[PDB]
Amino acid sequence: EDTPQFKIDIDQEKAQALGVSINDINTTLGAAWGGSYVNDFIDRGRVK
Amino acid sequence: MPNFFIDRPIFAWVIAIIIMLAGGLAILKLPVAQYPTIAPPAVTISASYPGADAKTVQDTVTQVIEQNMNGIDNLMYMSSNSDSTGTVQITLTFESGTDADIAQVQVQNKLQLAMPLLPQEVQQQGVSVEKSSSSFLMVVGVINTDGTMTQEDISDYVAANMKDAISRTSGVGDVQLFGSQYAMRIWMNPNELNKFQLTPVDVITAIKAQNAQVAAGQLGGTPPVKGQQLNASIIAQTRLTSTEEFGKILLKVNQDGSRVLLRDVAKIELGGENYDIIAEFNGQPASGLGIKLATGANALDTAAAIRAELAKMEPFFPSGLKIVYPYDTTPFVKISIHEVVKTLVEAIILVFLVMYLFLQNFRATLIPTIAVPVVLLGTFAVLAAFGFSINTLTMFGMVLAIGLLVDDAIVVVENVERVMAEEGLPPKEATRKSMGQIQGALVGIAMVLSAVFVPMAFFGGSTGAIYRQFSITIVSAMALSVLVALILTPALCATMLKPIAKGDHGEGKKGFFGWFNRMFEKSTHHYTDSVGGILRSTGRYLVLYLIIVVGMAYLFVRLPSSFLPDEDQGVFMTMVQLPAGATQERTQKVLNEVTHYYLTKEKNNVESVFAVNGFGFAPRGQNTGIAFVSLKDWADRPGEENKVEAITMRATRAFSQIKDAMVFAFNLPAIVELGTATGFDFELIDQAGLGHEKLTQARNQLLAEAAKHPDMLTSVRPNGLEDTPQFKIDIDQEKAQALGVSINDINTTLGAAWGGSYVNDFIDRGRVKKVYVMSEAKYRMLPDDIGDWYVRAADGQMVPFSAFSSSRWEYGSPRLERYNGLPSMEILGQAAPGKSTGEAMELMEQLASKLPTGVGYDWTGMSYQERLSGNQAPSLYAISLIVVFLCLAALYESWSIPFSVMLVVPLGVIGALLAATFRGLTNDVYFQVGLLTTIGLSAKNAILIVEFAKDLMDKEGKGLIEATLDAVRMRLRPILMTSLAFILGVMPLVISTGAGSGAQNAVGTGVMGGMVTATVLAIFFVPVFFVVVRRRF
Amino acid sequence: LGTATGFDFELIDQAGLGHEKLTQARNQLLAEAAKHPDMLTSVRPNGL
Amino acid sequence: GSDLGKKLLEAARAGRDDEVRILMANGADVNAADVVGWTPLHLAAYWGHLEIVEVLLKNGADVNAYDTLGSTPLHLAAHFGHLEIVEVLLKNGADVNAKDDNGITPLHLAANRGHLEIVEVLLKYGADVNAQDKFGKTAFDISINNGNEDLAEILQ
Ligand SMILES: CCCCCCCCCCCCO[C@@H]1O[C@H](CO)[C@@H](O[C@H]2O[C@H](CO)[C@@H](O)[C@H](O)[C@H]2O)[C@H](O)[C@H]1O
Ligand SMILES: CCCCCCCCCCCCO[C@@H]1O[C@H](CO)[C@@H](O[C@H]2O[C@H](CO)[C@@H](O)[C@H](O)[C@H]2O)[C@H](O)[C@H]1O
Ligand SMILES: CN(C)c1ccc(O)c2c1C[C@H]1C[C@H]3[C@H](N(C)C)C(O)=C(C(N)=O)C(=O)[C@@]3(O)C(O)=C1C2=O
Ligand SMILES: CCCCCCCCCC(=O)OC[C@H](CO)OC(=O)CCCCCCCCC
Ligand SMILES: CCCCCCCCCCCCCCCCCC
Ligand SMILES: CCCCCCCCCCCCCCC
Ligand SMILES: CCCCCCCCCCCCCCC
Ligand SMILES: CCCCCCCCCC[N+](C)(C)[O-]
Ligand SMILES: CCCCCCCCCC
Ligand SMILES: CCCCCCCCCC
Ligand SMILES: CCCCCC
Ligand SMILES: CCCCCC
Ligand SMILES: [Cl-]
Repeated sequence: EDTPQFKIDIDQEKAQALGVSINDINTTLGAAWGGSYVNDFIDRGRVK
Repeated sequence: MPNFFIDRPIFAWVIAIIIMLAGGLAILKLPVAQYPTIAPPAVTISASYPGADAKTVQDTVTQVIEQNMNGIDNLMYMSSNSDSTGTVQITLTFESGTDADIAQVQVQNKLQLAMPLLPQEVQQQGVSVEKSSSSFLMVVGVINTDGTMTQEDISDYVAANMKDAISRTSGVGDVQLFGSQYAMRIWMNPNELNKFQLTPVDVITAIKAQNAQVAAGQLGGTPPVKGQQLNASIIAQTRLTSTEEFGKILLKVNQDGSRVLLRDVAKIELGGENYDIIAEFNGQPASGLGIKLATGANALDTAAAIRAELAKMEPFFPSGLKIVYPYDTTPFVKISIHEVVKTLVEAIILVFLVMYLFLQNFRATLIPTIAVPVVLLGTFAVLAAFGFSINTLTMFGMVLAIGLLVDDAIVVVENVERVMAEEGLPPKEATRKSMGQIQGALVGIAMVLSAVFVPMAFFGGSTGAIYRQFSITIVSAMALSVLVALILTPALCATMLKPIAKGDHGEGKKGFFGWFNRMFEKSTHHYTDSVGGILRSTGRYLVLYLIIVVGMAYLFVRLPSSFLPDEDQGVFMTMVQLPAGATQERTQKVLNEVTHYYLTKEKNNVESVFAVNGFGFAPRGQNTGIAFVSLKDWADRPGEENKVEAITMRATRAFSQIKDAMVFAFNLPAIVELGTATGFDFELIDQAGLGHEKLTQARNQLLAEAAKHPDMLTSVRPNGLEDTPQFKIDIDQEKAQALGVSINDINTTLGAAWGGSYVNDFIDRGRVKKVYVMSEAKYRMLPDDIGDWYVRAADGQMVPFSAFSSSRWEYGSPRLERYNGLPSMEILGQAAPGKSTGEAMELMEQLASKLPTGVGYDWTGMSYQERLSGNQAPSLYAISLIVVFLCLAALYESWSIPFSVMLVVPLGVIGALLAATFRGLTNDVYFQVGLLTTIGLSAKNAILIVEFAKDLMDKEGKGLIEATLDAVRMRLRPILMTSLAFILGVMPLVISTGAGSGAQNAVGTGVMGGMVTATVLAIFFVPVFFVVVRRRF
Repeated sequence: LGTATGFDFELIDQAGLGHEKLTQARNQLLAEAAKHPDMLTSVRPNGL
Repeated sequence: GSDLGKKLLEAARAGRDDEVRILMANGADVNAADVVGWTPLHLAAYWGHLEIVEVLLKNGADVNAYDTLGSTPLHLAAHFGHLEIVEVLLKNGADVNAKDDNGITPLHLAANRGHLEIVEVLLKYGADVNAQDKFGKTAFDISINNGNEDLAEILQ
């Protein structure tokens, strides 16, 4: 069955007026709510 | 084995039934196409660099890919082109027999790991790896008659609504769109950009930010706070879907607060991905689909299925849109099947009439009427077992074997009828004896014909694959003809035939048959009396034989060599080549004049003209074009005057008056990959980094030397393009750094404006499509427009291009060629009238050896095929002759007697050569396979004469001449019956002037002429051969 | 197929021990094999 | 232009002395120019066809003809290191200080490719050594930037 989707709308003109970059907005929302795969680290000799 | 099946006719019937069912199943399920897969497997690598010149494409894409095409199996040679349209095509040709899927995936895998080395613009566009194929099943034209759509509008509709459904149709392999789906075109204005202190860099930056798919996340995603009730996906920024949204893309907010949108600095519309090609169908805008047939599919079923799908798309078409079929091969293939089925049916009817004319009982006429279809059906089951298709070559392969099939039926039945008439034996005892006389010979014949035809399958390259189609078809039909002759036919004879009283030759009948029997019996005495006279003076006939052998050799050398005869296929191409630097508009005016001609002066012949501006034969550019002409139905074009050849010559002569353009019409080849017989394909190679200009000088030196030998070489020209004037602009690095202007901003501004830039993708009505930024035409036409483009400095000042740039005119290549990873220049040409391909090639090698230091050469395509095909011939001729001799030696138990049979060859060849020479035909494959079947039937006639004669001398202890006269007497009737039936059988093929007549004439003419002489001479000469050979040894 | 009666042995780090511990474990095995000349001959590492 | 004007442009470029000879006898337009404004003498000078350069000048070819970007045959001959043609053009009254639209002279182009013999011939016929392009650069400024120490000494 069709699922409900939470549509968030970034006003880029207002963001530009307040001197906030769109890349920083996209990353902040993306990283926080979605989780962001940054890079790899070595856990007990294995890449994770 | 015949004895076994004479006593077991039901078993013989069971075998015939099983053969007919297997063949009946084969006919239903066998693939159908015009021609089979002939050309060696080839893989093409295609890449697009938007706004890139030939040298840019070569030195960033072509060379990088070429250097990485290593560790791939069964590669023969590699060739590439890099042109000024921003296109590179690298073709990798593989050994004949290579798995084309394995070839492609290996090439494709080596490219994948070389992708990170290519420019990001080329990585973005992609690099297509496809299996190279020229043969289309049909071309579906899509036009708009009410002038409410452009070619871009139609191309988008076909891509969205038609293409996918056609790709899913039963039997459809690949589908090519003649055009592109819509692209979001941002046509920038430099005056508006400069006014707001903006550049193309800002436009690209804004589009990438405001036309994008942004990943957000989830409400109440894992790991959650326990007690969470809802888990929903968060949707953020998704791609823009309309021109309206792109026009509202915010670029800049001014000091006062007014907004600069993208529609303020640019014109925004749905347009073509590129504008190089202008396609017109009778002057109206046109797109289309190039449809190829899938592997092991039925051409006739596929074409029917394609039309069935297009029929149920009709109701959803916009107003004015119409489907047209400028190219379709299935109507030609439909006729090819009908004409071949007709020939086989007529042949069976002709045998029935001949069988009744001589034997004069309906029971005798049934045995061939059963046997021949059983063999034909059995042949289809064997083709299916070999994995063959019902194609032009395999169909005419069975037409050429009719003579051999019919003879097996006649020889078995006729011999029983004689034995009964001469001895008064009952059918069964007569059949046992009749088979006893011929069964050993029929097996010997099977091995001799195997020795002739089987080695023809072991030629390499394209021509070898063509010869392999005729070889396996004829050998299979021949093999089954002898099995049926040793199993079914004897059983039918013994059970169906009516007994003849000893001495009854039908001389005591009344009416036509009374007269005929008395006429023929009298004519047989005249014949044996004549042979008696010939065998008293053999010396003068040995001399006449050497005149025939010399006359044959002479006519062979004189007859011009070809591959396959050109057909009227209801279409022909017209080439349009304008000089260097000629614009798209100039080329369109020539094309409009070419189209206007065909619709005015050939209105009774021409149905449509498909004018394509921006695409030639090999080259691309604004100065090249092609007009694909489609003719009316064959029935509406009566006589030679309204045929492709007559129209071609008429059009080419009319277009020689056109100024500042090289225009001419010509017929399509039967198979494009073969090229031309006598035609050669030469590669001039830079072997020591000499450079483009020095290889050009070396090319001009070779071309000039080739021109001094018109006796040997004809039309020796380059396949590529000449250097053209190009606008060199130098960016002053010091001035750019002094003004605080970055080189990335400069090269982006120039590249994006003048060349066009593929930014990112948008979604048009649920379909992902490209976004292109480019200058509005009028601001990127002339060198003066360079100064109108401004780039923003670090301090905010707008600097014109003139401030930090300087330009000049220079010459450079609009198309750079490479061969096996080295700079090359392809040279086409052909041997002069009377001269062989080999001689012409030897002179080109001699001329090539006198060129400057570090300039090598190589032979490619048909020339590469011709060399490796020619080196085998001597071995395959030798093996054939040796195994034929050895087989006859086993049959006759003699090292000498076999010569009396093998001396027959020229008797059939001279007749074929005279007929071909007189009618003005060529030494094509149909003629060549025709010689072998003509040689085959005459050899069989000689084998039964020599067998009967030898057996009479061995068994009944008769003298050499007595045995020879008694043999040729017995063999006269069956030889005449076969000849009369077969010559009348191929008479329709000779006189044919319809569709597919070119191949029919080639098959018919050589066979009829050959059969006439083979029949007439052999009955007189085979007696001489046997006597002379026996006397000597 | 290999030399008449040669063997190709692999020592594995099964529990994320690390390079140093695997070296010590290797050195231990080499020292143990060294005092069985009657059975083993020229037992050596195929590494640096 | 004309039909013979096109054939002369092709023949002059290709270096076909015999065809140029017949075209001069038949009266092929020596002042025939392509779309970029290149005369047969421009092409002959570019590709280094000495005899055709001499034959064209005998048949009243404009020695100081300039293309749509203001470049002359002496510019082309001097740039691509054709010493004999540079001498012939200068003897037939080629402007030694001819400036293109960029302010570039035959001396600048010769200095850029390090054609020492040609630079000396231009200076012999009175090439302005202090002549500046649109970026205020002389033939000497090119030699020091290119690192051609032999050339830099000649220009002093
Ligand atoms: C010894 C006695 C044996 C009894 C049989 C006697 C046979 C000869 C007489 C048969 C009676 C009918 O006679 C027959 O008439 C027909 C019809 O005109 C002729 O017709 C036939 O021969 C003529 C030439 O004569 C051909 O041009 C024609 O194509 C053919 O049909 C026969 O030549 C003739 O033989
Ligand atoms: C180039 C195209 C033409 C080539 C065709 C060749 C084969 C077809 C023609 C058949 C001719 C055979 O015709 C036959 O010729 C021989 C000649 O040796 C004649 O034979 C004659 O000369 C011989 C030799 O002196 C005598 O022994 C004999 O008594 C006498 O009749 C026959 O009486 C005649 O019936
Ligand atoms: C040569 N060819 C069969 C035809 C014939 C008629 C046509 O009307 C066209 C073509 C080639 C196709 C190729 C396509 C290609 N593609 C499949 C989108 C393509 O990438 C290009 C290109 N130059 O990159 C086209 O010109 C092209 O868009 C195009 O305009 C064509 C086109 O309009
Ligand atoms: C009875 C002995 C017959 C000997 C002839 C056998 C020829 C078979 C050669 C072969 O295998 O290739 C077939 C070839 C395919 O290119 O087709 C051909 O080229 C047709 C051959 C016609 C001429 C035969 C030679 C007679 C001249 C005196
Ligand atoms: C019973 C009749 C069938 C026999 C046909 C088999 C012949 C096979 C062909 C072998 C090809 C040999 C090629 C040799 C080329 C070497 C060049 C010097
Ligand atoms: C492919 C042709 C091979 C021919 C081989 C030569 C045969 C010579 C015949 C000799 C006959 C011997 C007669 C009895 C003494
Ligand atoms: C290519 C090798 C095989 C050639 C065919 C061999 C034919 C042998 C003929 C032998 C004649 C023997 C005569 C006996 C007097
Ligand atoms: C192997 C070459 C083919 C030779 C075939 C000749 C078969 C002769 C058989 C004669 N026969 C035994 C039936 O009497
Ligand atoms: C429609 C497909 C079945 C019929 C194909 C015709 C086969 C005839 C070959 C002689
Ligand atoms: C001298 C000419 C004799 C011709 C005899 C041939 C008769 C053949 C008829 C089948
Ligand atoms: C002698 C038996 C022959 C039949 C086998 C097919
Ligand atoms: C054509 C493929 C199937 C053949 C049946 C043996
Ligand atoms: Cl180069």
